[PDB]
Formats: sequence, C-alpha cells, structure tokens
Amino acid sequence: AAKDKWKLKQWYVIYAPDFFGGVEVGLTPADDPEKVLNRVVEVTLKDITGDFLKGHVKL
RNA sequence: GCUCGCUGGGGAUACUGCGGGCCUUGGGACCGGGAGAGGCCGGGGGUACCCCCGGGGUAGGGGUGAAAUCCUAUAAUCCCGGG
Ligand SMILES: [Mg+2]
Repeated sequence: AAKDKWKLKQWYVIYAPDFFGGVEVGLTPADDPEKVLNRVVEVTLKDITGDFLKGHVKL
C-alpha cells in the first residue's frame, strides 16, 4: 500500500523567475498541486549563467 | 662631676619660624588635531535555542565505560512552510 501511495504523485517542473531567464531548474513530486505552493529551491548563479567563477552565489 | 633643669643680661644671623617684595621649574586653567570594549539613555539587528500550527514519512530516538529511567502509533527522532 505504501508503494501505491507513492504512485498517486505527479511530477511538476519548476521555473526560475522572469528576470532571471525563466529557465528550468528542477522537478518536484506531489499528489495535490495546492501543496506545491510556497516551496523553496536553492540554486547557484553558475547554474543559471554558465561561468566557473560564481559558484559560491546561492539564490 | 651629678640633680641636662630654671632664670637676669650682652653678642651672631647660616638654617627653621614670623612679616614684606619678586619669580616659574611642581601643581592647576585654557586652546588645537587626534585615540579608546570608560559611563548613561533611546532605536535598529544577528545567528542559535525552546514551544505551538500545517505538509511529508514510519519505527524507532535519546544516553553510557556498559546500561536503565525518559521520549515515541494521541506518529517521535529527521526534512519543509509559518507563528
Ligand atoms: Mg505531522
């Protein structure tokens, strides 16, 4: 039954804000889309703009 | 010699005391550019920690030299969003 519970969940794609490019930053699972609101994701500036210098900047 | 103590007079003016004058070195007052977790009062913050509410997940967590009391299915330890 535990496995069955895990099968009810759908995966949602997370996008960066408009002025940062709006690119895809990841995927998160949930059964009800209302539970996705107010979740937070941490990404480095190197992930958005490719440069091996600003790897220590976290957004 | 001892009772080193008292008293009538004369002389000296280096030091101490007293009176007058004149100083700036000790001390104090004031002005300049700086130093400091010195003190008091008002405002704005930093992580950490404890409790409460909502989501996830499920059988352990904590603690000692070794254990046990203790906490946990009225859902803990752990992770996330708020107060
Ligand atoms: Mg809960």
